[PDB]
Amino acid sequence: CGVPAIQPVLSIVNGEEAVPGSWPWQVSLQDKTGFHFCGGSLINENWVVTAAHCGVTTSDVVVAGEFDQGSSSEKIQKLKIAKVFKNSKYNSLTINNDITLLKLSTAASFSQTVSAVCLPSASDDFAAGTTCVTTGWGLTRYTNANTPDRLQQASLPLLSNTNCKKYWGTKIKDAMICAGASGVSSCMGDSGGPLVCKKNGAWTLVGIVSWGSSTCSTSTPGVYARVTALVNWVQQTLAAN
Amino acid sequence: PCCDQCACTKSNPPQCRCSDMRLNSCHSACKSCICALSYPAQCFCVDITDFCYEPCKPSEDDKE
Repeated sequence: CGVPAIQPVLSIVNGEEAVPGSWPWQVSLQDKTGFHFCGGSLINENWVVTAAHCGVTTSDVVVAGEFDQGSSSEKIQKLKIAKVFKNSKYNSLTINNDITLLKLSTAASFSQTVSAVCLPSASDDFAAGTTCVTTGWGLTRYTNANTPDRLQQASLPLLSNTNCKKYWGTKIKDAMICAGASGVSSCMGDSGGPLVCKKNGAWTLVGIVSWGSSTCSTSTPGVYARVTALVNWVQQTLAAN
Repeated sequence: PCCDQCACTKSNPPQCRCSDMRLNSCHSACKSCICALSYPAQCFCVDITDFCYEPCKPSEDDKE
């Protein structure tokens, strides 16, 4: 896991386009009308992790292997969702434990553009200040009426919760990790996608895009579901299913 | 500006946030607005004003 066949090159608001296919676990969650409303990450051939607040149902579709949502030349896999596992301890008023698992009705075919991000162990430590990356098809500018066709990426630093509470205070829970406030911001349509840090050569899912500035201000951090605090539930869900 | 649904912490003045969720953005009066970055965004006011605001849904208890 976590080693893209097409290597990402790093030089969402004030991000940049991804090298096409360089983030092969990134999936697009699209409704009946083909409308992208959220992102997600492949954790293996049959399971996607995403945000609980995205509200995914079996009427929605997991689209894998996309780069340009306005191009019709990419071999994309349009995968039905067999079951939705929204974390029962997701508190919608607090946006805490903001995670949902999607069990695919049929398996994704892994390829150079479709593969899995690594999951961390509940005890890995991702130090405040590590440079990590987040990706998505969310807005590139807060007032935009449509989302970019091409997958975007941004490098950004993690924040200790304590420093993050200076921005957001008691809204910050332990099942949250903060990142950014450094000239970039995730934005509408990025929810559900990955925040990844590169552990021992492999990219490892450290956060799930969760919430932030109503205006995607680049001077206040984004908040992510802290994968470290929820990966045991993830592994036990898969074990039982 | 209104709020159907506040909740308050152990002070008096009780620190009452409004819990109401609005799609896309918060009403004009809110001074700090967060959103779950789905599309459409799911947006909340984290302000501390009140004491709870005006209810939004009309009153319905005068005719009889």
